[PDB]
Amino acid sequence: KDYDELLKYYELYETIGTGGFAKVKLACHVLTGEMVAIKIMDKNALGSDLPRVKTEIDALKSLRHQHICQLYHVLETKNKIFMVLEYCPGGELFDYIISQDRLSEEETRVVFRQILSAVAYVHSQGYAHRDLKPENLLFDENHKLKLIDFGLCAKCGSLAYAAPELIQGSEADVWSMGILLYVLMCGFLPFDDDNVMALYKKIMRGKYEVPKWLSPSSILLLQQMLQVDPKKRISMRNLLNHPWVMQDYSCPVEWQSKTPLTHLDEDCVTELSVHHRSSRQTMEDLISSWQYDHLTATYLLLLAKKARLEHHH
Ligand SMILES: CC(=O)c1cnc2ccc(-c3cc(Cl)c(O)c(Cl)c3)nc2c1N[C@H]1CC[C@H](CN(C)C)CC1
Repeated sequence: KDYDELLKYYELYETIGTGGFAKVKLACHVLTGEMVAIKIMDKNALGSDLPRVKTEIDALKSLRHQHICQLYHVLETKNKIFMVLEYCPGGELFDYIISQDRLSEEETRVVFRQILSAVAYVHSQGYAHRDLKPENLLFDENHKLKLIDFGLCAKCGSLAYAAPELIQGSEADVWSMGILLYVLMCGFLPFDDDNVMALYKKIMRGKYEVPKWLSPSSILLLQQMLQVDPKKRISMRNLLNHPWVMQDYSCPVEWQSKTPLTHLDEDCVTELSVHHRSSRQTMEDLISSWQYDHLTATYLLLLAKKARLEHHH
């Protein structure tokens, strides 16, 4: 059905979630045996939103990072688009916050530093996410955060998280992270309403309830981030070494990628070459074209698998 080219490389399991655009399916890469998440999108249903998909894809191909969900493979058929992705079995941050009611300040800070690491890195590559919220943050197996959903990425998004300058890009991501921070620590939104007009007025007004359990430090950070005028809003630079962010850390936030593809792994390349019937030298030329085809998927999946084993050795 144009699924059958995909079934060459993967065997599909159950649907794990949906979004406006896409169905997400658990899958297994047959050759490596690695679990993956596959994002299936119908081009005909996408309709006039198709360019956002091509923005999403080009962005994910340019980002490689510990807190950004890795893309392994992009397949296009007549009707569908498939994105093969890192499987994050922990689910959304949103569900976690709800299971705890709210997070302790100390725990908020662990989460927040990983968000900041990912977000500062996204910016260092010239993007703005524009849809930061805890539905778009996932825990992988190690309980580490991965940022997802780059469809509104720019080189928009939910209203409750949207910056006032945007409802009428670096500064805007700071506003949304400000909203995130409120939710982690409080368990509800600073601006909420059943009426969008009422909600809009609350956002522009910029006044929210400050609960008793918050620290003065965190309160101040909130007001620095939740400045309505982007000019007065705190910059990313200063967020990265902010005193609250560093409380009880000798390490300010390391946003740089710990996972560049500096050079090719011998074990992985060797393994690839045997299956592919080519020498390691030939295979090294092939991999470096980086087409996010099946060769790319298999190399990256093999690398992901090696890294996992090496952590228990
Ligand atoms: C539920 C689960 O356990 C799980 C496990 N592993 C994953 C691995 C990658 C992606 C993924 C999803 C989207 Cl929509 C992306 O754009 C990207 Cl880049 C990755 N999602 C999941 C994943 N996501 C589900 C499916 C629905 C999606 C929901 N809304 C868009 C809010 C997010 C939650």
